[PDB]
Amino acid sequence: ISGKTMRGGPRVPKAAPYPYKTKKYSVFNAIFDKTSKRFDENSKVICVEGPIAAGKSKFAKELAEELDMEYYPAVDLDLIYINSYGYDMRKLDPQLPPSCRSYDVRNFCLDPSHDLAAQFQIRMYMLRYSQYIDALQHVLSTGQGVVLERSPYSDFVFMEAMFRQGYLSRGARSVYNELRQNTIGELLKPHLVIYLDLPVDAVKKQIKARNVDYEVQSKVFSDAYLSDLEQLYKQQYLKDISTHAELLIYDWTAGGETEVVVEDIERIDFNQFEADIHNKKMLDWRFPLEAEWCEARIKYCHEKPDLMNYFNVPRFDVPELVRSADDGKVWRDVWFNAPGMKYRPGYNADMGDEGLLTKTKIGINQGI
Amino acid sequence: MIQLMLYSLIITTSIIFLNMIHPLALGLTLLIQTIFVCLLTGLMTKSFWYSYILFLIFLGGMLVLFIYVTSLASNEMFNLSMKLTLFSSLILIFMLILSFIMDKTSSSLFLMNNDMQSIINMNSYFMENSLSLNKLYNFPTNFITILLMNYLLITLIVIVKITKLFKGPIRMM
Amino acid sequence: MFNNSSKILFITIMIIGTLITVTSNSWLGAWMGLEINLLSFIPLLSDNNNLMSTEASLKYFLTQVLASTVLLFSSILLMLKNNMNNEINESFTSMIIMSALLLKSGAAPFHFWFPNMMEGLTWMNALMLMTWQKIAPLMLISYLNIKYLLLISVILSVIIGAIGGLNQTSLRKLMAFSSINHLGWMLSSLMISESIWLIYFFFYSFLSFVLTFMFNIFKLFHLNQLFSWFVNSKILKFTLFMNFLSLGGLPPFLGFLPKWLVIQQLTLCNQYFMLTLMMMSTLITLFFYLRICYSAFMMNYFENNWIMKMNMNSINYNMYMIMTFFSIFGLFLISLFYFMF
Amino acid sequence: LRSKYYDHPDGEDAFGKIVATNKYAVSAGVAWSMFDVLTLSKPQGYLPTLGRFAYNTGPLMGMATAFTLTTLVATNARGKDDKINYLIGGFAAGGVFGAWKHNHVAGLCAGLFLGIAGVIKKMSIEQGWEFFPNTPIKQYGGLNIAGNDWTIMADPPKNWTTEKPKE
Amino acid sequence: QIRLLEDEVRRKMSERNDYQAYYYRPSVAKYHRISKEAADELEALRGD
Amino acid sequence: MIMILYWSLPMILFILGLFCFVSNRKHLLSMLLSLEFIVLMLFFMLFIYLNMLNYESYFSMMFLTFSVCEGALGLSILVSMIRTHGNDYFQSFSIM
Amino acid sequence: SLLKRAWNEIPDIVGGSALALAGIVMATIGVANYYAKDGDNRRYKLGYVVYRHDDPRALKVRNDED
Amino acid sequence: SLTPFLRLPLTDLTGCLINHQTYDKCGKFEMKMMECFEAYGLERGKRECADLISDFQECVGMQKQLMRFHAMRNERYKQWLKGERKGQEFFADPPRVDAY
Amino acid sequence: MFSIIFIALLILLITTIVMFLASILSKKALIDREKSSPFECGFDPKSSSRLPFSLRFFLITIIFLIFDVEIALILPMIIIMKYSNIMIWTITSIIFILILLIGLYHEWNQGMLNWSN
Amino acid sequence: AKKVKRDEIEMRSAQNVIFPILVAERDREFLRQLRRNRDEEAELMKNVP
Ligand SMILES: Nc1nc2c(ncn2[C@H]2C[C@H](O)[C@@H](COP(=O)(O)OP(=O)(O)OP(=O)(O)O)O2)c(=O)[nH]1
Repeated sequence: ISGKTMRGGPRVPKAAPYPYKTKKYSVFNAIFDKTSKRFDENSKVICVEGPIAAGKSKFAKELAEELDMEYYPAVDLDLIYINSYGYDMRKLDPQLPPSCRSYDVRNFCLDPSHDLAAQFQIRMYMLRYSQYIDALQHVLSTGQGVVLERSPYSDFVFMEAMFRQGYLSRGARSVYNELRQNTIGELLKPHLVIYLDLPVDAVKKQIKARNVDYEVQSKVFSDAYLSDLEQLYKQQYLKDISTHAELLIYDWTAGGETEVVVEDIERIDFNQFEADIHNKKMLDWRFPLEAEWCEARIKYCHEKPDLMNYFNVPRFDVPELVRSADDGKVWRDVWFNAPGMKYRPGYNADMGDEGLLTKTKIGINQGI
Repeated sequence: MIQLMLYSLIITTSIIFLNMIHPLALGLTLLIQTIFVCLLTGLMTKSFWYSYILFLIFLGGMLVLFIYVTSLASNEMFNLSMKLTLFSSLILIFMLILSFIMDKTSSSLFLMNNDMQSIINMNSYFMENSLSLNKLYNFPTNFITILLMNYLLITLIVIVKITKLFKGPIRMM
Repeated sequence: MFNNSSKILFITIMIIGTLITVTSNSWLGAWMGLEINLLSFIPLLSDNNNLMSTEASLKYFLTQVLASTVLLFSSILLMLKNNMNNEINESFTSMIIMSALLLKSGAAPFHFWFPNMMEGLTWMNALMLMTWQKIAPLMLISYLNIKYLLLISVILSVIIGAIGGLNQTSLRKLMAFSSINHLGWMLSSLMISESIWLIYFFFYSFLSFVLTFMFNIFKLFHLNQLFSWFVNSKILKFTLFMNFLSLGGLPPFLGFLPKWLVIQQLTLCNQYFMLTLMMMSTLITLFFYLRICYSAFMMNYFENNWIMKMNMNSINYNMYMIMTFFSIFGLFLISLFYFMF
Repeated sequence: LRSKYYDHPDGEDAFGKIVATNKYAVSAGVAWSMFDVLTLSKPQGYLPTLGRFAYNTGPLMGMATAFTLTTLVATNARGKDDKINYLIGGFAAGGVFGAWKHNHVAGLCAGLFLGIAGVIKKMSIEQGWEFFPNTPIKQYGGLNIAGNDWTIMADPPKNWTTEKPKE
Repeated sequence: QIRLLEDEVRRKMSERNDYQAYYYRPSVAKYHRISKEAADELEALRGD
Repeated sequence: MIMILYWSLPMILFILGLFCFVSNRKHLLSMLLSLEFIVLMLFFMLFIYLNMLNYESYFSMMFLTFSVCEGALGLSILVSMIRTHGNDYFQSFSIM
Repeated sequence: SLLKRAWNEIPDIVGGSALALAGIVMATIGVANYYAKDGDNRRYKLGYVVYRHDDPRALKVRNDED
Repeated sequence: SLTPFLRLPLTDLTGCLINHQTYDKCGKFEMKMMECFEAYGLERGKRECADLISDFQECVGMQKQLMRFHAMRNERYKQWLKGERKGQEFFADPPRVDAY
Repeated sequence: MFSIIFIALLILLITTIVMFLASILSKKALIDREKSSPFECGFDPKSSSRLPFSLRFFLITIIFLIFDVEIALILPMIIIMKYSNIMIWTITSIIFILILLIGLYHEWNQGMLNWSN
Repeated sequence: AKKVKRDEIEMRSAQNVIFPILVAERDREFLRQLRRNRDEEAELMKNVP
C-alpha cells in the first residue's frame, strides 16, 4: 500500500521474520512468539489475474518490487514432473502405460480432447491450492505481503470454460466441484485483486506475439474458448470476490505502466471497511484477539498437511479419472524407482547426498 | 399446621408444572415453588440462612432465563385447561382437608429445629449460623472451597470460549 | 490441545476432574468430580465451524446432566437409609446408582446417545470420549456389587455393540459401536477383578489411541476414503491396517493379550456361559473390522489418480509408527509384564 | 404367586411351574415391548399402544406355557424325566412361534433353536453346575494394595491395638 | 502341585478376605480422626 | 414406614422433575426450565440428609455452586446452538 | 510510562488497589501480631468452661487483669 | 465409607467432606464402628461389625425409634376408634415446656 | 417466619382490595376497538412485541449468574471469623477475593465485558 | 469496638451464672417426665402381642 516513495525507502519490518521454512510453529511455539506484532500496512495479499497471455508475470514482478511484496511465480506442471534433484519425470513415460502417460499444457493445446484433460485441470487446482497456502505462511510469519498471479479461487473458470467446449464430461465437472467445495472454504480470501481486461481480439493477437510453438500451432485458443473465459471471469469470479476483496480493472497494465498502478493502489483505503465488524469486505482477515491470529497462523504453518489431505474425495463412477489397478502397479514401479524418487528428498544417496548414517532431519511442511 | 399445607402446595404446583408448555408458564410455576421449598427447608433447620441463599441464587437464574425466553421463545401460547384447574383445585382442597384431620404430631419431621434441641446443648447458644458454616473455611475442608474457586473461574473461561462474543449478537433467526 | 492455550487448560482440568472422582472416599465427593469433568469436555467438544459439532455438544450435555442428577438422587437416598457410603447388602437403591453410571458411560441399554453423538466429533475428540471419559464411570461401578444388572449390560453390550456396527460406513460412528463392545468386556472384567480391568482398559485405550491417529493423521471419515487413500508402498498401507486385527484380538498380535487375560480369569471364576455369548459376539465385531481391511489386504486397487503424494504430520506419524510397531509385535513382551501374576 | 420352576421334581406342581415360566415370559415381553413402542413401531393413540404390548407379550406367554405343559406332559407319559423331554418341550414353543409369525419354517427351525436350548438347561440341572454362579474369586487389589498409598496428610495417632488387651 | 495349591489358597483368601494381599479393601479411618482433631482445635479457639 | 412419612414426598417430586426433562416440548429452553426444577428438589432431599447431621449444612453451598455452573454451561451451549442453527427447536436438529 | 496511563485512564483501580494493597499489609501485621500474643488462648470463653486443676489446659489459663 | 482404589494425594482434598465428628450425638458411635472397619478391612468388616453398624445406624438414621413412636400413636388411635378410649382422656398430661 | 407469613398474606389482601375498589370506583364507559389498541405514538404498529428481541449483553448475563454464586461464599465470612483459625480464614478469604479480581480484570482486558459490537 | 465488646462480655458473663441454675432445674424435671412416659407406655400397650 505504501510504496517505496511513500515510505521513502525499503520496508522496515516491525520484528524479525519467523524462520517459517525451517522451524515449525505449533501451539507451544505460539506462547512465546505472537503474530500480530509483525503486521504492517503492507501485510496483505494481492492476486494479479487476467486472461491468457496478458503479461501478468511481468506486471506482477514489477508491482511486487515497488510494494516490497513477495512475488510467487505461477504454478506449472514442471512442479510435478521435475523432482528436487532436477530429473525430468517425463522421460520415463515410454515405459508407463498409456493412461499414466505424462500430460502437460503442451499436450492440452495439442490433444485437448484426451481423457487426461480432466486430470490435468484438477492438478492445476491442487497446485494453486498448495502454493496459495504457502503464500499465507509467508504473510503470517514474516508480515510481508505477497503477490500471486492466479489464486485457486479463479481456477474453476478454466475448468468451466473447458467444459463448455466439451473437452470435459459431466462427471469430470461433478468431481471438480466436490473437490473445490471440499477444500476452498479453508483459505483466506485475498485483500486485493487486480484484473487486466484485454479484449478478446487483443489476446488472440497477443498470443501469436509470444510465438510459443505449441500455442500457435494449437486449435484450443479459439474465439469461442477465449470468449468463454472472459464471460466467466467477469460474471462469476470477479462479481463474487469483490464482495470480500478490493477490485481494480485495467485494460492491460502489462502493456501499460505499473508506477501509475501502484499509485492507484495506494489511493485505495483498507481501513474504512474495518469499522463495522460484520462487514463482508475483508471479513476473513478480521481477528479480534491475539489468539485468533495465532490460530490462523498455526492452521497454515502447522496444519497444511491436513489442508492437502482434503483432496481425498472417493469418486469412481467417473471412468476418466479412475486409474486401473494393473496400471497402478506398473506406474508405481517406474515412478518411484526413478533417480531421486527412491526416498524422500535429501536422502537419495545415488543422487549424491552424503552423511545419511548421521543424518536424521526432515524438512517441515515437506513431503512424506 | 402450615407444614402440611406446604406439603400440599408443593405437590399441587408440581402437578401443574408437569403440564406447562409455555416457557413463561413454566417459569411462573417454578418461581412460586422456589418460594415454598425455600420456606419449607428453613422449618427443619436451625436457621433460615440457607433459604435466603437459595432464594437469592435462584432469582439470579430466574431473570437470566427470561432474558433468553424473551429472545428465543417470545411468540408462544397459553391454554387454560379446565381439566387441570378442576383437578388441582379438587385435590388441593382434598389435601387441605386431610391436614386438618391429620395426627400432625406424627407428620412433623424428626429433624431437630433449634428449639427442638435440648437446653443443655451448650453449642446451641452461639450465633445462629456460627458452627454450621464454620468448617467451610477451616482446615482441611477449606481447600474444597478453594477448588470451587478455580472451578468457578475456570468456568468463567469456558463461557467466553463457548460463546464467541465477537461473531455477533443472538437472534432467533 | 490442538489450537490455543485455552485448549491446554480444559485438558488438564479434565484430568483433575477424573482424579477427584476416583480418589473420593464418599459418593458426594465422587459426584463433584463428575461435574468438574463435565464442563472440561464440552468446550473441547463444541466448535461453531460445524453445524454437527454443536449438536454433539448438546446430546452429551443433556445425557450427562441427567446421569449426574439421577446419580446424586440415589446417593442421597442410599445414605438416607443406611447412613453409610456403603450398603451392607445390595438392594434396589444400589441398582439405581448402577443404572446412572452405565448411562454415564453409554453401556448397552442406555448407549443410544453415544453413537448418535459421534457424527460431529473430530477424531481427537472421539479419543477423549472413547477412552478417558469411560474411566470415572466404570471405576465407580467397581464399588457396587450387583450381579444381574451388571450382567445384563454385558450381554446386551456385546450384542448391540456388534450388530449395530455392521450397518455403518462412517468410521467415527463405526468405532462407537466397536467401543461399545469393548465396553462390554470391561464390565465383564469388572465383576471379577479390577487389575484385569486396569490392564484390559490400558490395552483397549492403546489400540484405540492408535486407530484414532491413523484416521486423524490422514483425515479419513468414510469407508470409501480408505480405498481412495493413497500410499507410496502398498506394503506400508497393508501393514498399517494390520492393527485392526489386533483390535479384533487375534493372538498373533498384541491386541489379543488383553482378551486373553480376561478369559483366563473369567474361566477361573466359572463364568463359562458369559464367555460363550461374549467371545461368540466378538466375531461379528471382528467382521466389520475386516470390511476395513478390504482396502489393504487386497493390494492393487482402482484409485483416483490426481494424487501422487502423501502429505502427513511428522510428530503424530512419528508417534503413530512407534505405537503401531508394538501393536503387531507386542506379544513377545508379555514376558516382561509382571502385572498379571 | 412367587413360584420357582425347579422347586419340585420335573413331573410335579403344574400350577407352580406355569406361574414360574409365565413370569419370565411377561417380563421379557414388556422389556422388549417398551423399545418396540417407542423406538421402532411408534404407534399413535392410547389403544393401539396396548396392541404392541399384547402382540409382543401375548404369544411369548403362549410359548412358556406350551413348554411347561409339553415338558410336564412328556415327563409323565414317558415315565422318566430325561433330556428328550425338554427337547420335546422346545418344539412346542417353536410351533407357537410359527403360528405367531404365520410362517411354517420359522416355527419349525426356531423349535430346534429352542429345543437344544432346553436340553442344555436340563444338562445343568442334572449334572450340578450353574450358568451364572456367584464368583468364587473376587479380587479387590493388586499384590501391594495395602502398601501403595500416596496421601500427604499426616495420619494422627491410632486408637486400636493389635496386641492382646491389657486390664 | 504349586498351581493347584496356589489356586486353592487364593480361594480361601477370597472366601473370608482375611489377608492384606489381593482380596482386602483398605478401609481408612484416617480422615475422620483428622476431622475430630480439627474439631478439637476449633473448640479451644471459641471465645472472645 | 419412615421413608414413606418423611422421604416419599421429595422423591415423588423428583421423578416428576425427570418426566418434565423428557417430555416433548418444542423449545430447548423447556429442558433448561425443568433442569433447575430438578436441582431445586435435589437440594430439598440433600438438605434433609445434611440435617440428620447436627452441623454439616455447609455442604449446601458446594452443591449450589455446581448447580449454577451446569445451568450456566447449559445456557452457553444454547447460545452456541443459536449461532449455528438459528433456532433452538428440538425438531430442527438432525435426528441422529 | 505505565503508571501514568492507568492513573489517567482508570484512576479508581489505582486508588482502589492502593487501599487493597493496604489490606494485605496490615492484614500481615495483625495476623503475625495475633500469634505474637498467643491469641488462640482467649481470656473469655464462649460457654461454661471448667477445667480440672491437673488438666494440661489448666496450666495455660491466660492470666489478665480485667 | 467408600475406599478409593487410587488413593493419590487428591483423596486428602475431599476425604473430610461429610462426617459426624463435629459435635454430634453419634461421634463416638461412629468412631468405634469405622475403626473396626479399619482393623478388619472393608469386606471382612461388614461381617464383624454387626453391633457397631446397627448401633450407629440406630443413632443417626433413628428408624428404630421413630418406628417405635408410630406404634404408640397408632395404638393410641386404634384404641379410641374402637371405643376403648374416651374423648376426655385421650392424651396423657403434656410434659413441661422447660424440659428435654 | 409464621408471623411474617401471616402479615405477608394480610398485606396482599389489603393491596388486592385497593384495585378491587378501583375497578368499581372507576368510571365505566363502552370499550372501543381503538381505545384498547396498543400505544405506539398514535400510528398503528408494524411489529408485534412478541418478535425475537435481539440481545447484546448475553455474555454479561451469564457472568451475572456466576458472580452471584460466589456471593454465597463471601457472605458467611463475618459469621465465622470469631470461631475459625485465623491463618486459614485469612489466607482463604484473600485468595478468594484475588481470584475474583483476577477473573474480572482478565475478562475486562480481553474485552468480554464490552457489549457485542 | 472496645465498648461493644465490653458490653457483650458483661452480657455473656451473666449467662454463666444463670446457665448452671437452669440445668439443675431441667434435670430434676427431665427425669420425672421419663418415669411418666415409661408408665404411660406400659398402660397404653398392655395387650400388644
Ligand atoms: N487448461 C488450463 N490451462 C491454463 C490454466 N492456467 C493457465 N493455463 C494455460 C493456458 C495457456 O495455454 C497458458 C497461458 O499461460 P499464462 O496465461 O499463465 O501466461 P504466463 O503466466 O506464462 O505469462 P503472462 O501471462 O504473459 O504474464 O497456460 C488452467 O487453469 N487450466
